[PDB]
Amino acid sequence: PVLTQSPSVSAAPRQRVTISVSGSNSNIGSNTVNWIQQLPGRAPELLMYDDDLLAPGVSDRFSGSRSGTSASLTISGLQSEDEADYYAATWDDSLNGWVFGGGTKVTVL
Amino acid sequence: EKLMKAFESLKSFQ
Repeated sequence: PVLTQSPSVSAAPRQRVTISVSGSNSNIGSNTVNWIQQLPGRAPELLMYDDDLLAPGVSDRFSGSRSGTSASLTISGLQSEDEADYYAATWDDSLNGWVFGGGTKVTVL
Repeated sequence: EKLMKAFESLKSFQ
C-alpha cells in the first residue's frame, strides 16, 4: 500500500472518529481522494469520492476532507453499523495507476 | 466524470 493509514481505531457510540491518510505529491498531493467501505462479510462499496462528496445511497453521517499530501474521513454519530474497514484511494501520477491505503478498522462499543 | 472514475478505482481495488 502506497498510502499510509493507521491500522485500527475505536470509539464509543455517537462519538466522532477521524480516519487519516497521508500520501505524497504524486498521489494525494495532486489527485482527489476516494473512500472505500467494506463491512464484515460484505463486498466493498464506494463510500466517498472527490475528497468530500458522498456516493449515491451513503449515510449523511460521513464527511471528508483533503489538504496537502493528507486526507481524512470523518464519521459522526458513530453507530454499530459503521463497524468496518475503511480504505483511502487516489490516482498516482508517478506510478500511472491507482494506489490504496492499508486500511483502518473501526470498532464500536 | 469524478464519480465514474471513483467507481473505476473500486473496480481496481476489489
